Amino acid sequence: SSINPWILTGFADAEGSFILDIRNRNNESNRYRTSLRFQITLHNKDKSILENIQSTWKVGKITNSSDRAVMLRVTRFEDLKVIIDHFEKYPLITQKLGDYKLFKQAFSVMENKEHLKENGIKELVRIKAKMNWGLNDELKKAFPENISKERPLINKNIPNFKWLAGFTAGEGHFGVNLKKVKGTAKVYVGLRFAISQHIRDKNLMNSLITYLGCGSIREKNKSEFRWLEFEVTKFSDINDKIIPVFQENTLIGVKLEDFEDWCKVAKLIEEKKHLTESGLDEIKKIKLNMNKGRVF
DNA sequence: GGTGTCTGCCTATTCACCGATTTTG
DNA sequence: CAAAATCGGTGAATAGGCAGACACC
Ligand SMILES: [Ca+2]
Ligand SMILES: [Ca+2]
Repeated sequence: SSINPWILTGFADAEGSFILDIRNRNNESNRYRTSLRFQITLHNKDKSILENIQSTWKVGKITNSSDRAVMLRVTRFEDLKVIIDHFEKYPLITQKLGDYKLFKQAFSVMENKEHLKENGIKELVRIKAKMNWGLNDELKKAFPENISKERPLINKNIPNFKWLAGFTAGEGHFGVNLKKVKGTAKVYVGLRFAISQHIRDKNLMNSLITYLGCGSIREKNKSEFRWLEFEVTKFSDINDKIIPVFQENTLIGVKLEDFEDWCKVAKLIEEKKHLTESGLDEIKKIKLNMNKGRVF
């Protein structure tokens, strides 16, 4: 019930969020309410993860995000110390670290209770401007000053495989590809491991090829949006390098079940039963019940 | 009677996921 | 030939967010 600290950090870099909110109290101008919060949104299927986090930090409350999503939110200021203490001993790796540093800075402003002053609000506004989506339209109208939006870029290395397990449990992918040969009935099995991330962490993505000794970064795109995908398709790399890593460092959530099914198919290929008409039908049945196909 | 804490509810997109074709040893 | 590399997607679980009730200093 108490997830490993480095697995938790890796998952946080994938799903976590450090939020600084600045709003008007009772729709009154020149009177701003400021508050900090940490939150992680997951599908209802992985609500157990959020509860495991809730047992590790002993803070936060889980509520419904939507009809298919729950979210763990830490809104108590005193409880935010638990979050800060954690990420000081197990630091973030992605560009979210920059958000955390800005998050901690706002914490100090609020801890000194300077957020109840004019100059304190002006400081938090400048902090929020570099956090996440930055200042909204209404906030930008209230503070038309040329505030710096940019932040110092984060360039860190993977601390350990325990972090990687948490990060992969969040953004990894274990897929089975049935390359159906056209003009025939024969189908070949290819295993597919993937880790997707925005282009803003390109440096960290490229390090995956070295840290795992395999795979290649694929620059993918949708409309005008772009991201990267670390992909391993060679069975030797998957069976000898990829799989043993996540056998050592266990995954969390429903994706663990996909990995277990993923290894079950790997064993069949390892025994060359994937070429068997019987073994392929078995693979076809396993594939149908993993990932998006999994309904139970 | 102000501020902090909590929750219902929302939107844009960064993901996870997908089948298939072409290249290579 | 079978595997590996490569292509070309896209629905949605995300990653942040908006607004206000209200317990409490
Ligand atoms: Ca992410
Ligand atoms: Ca995820």
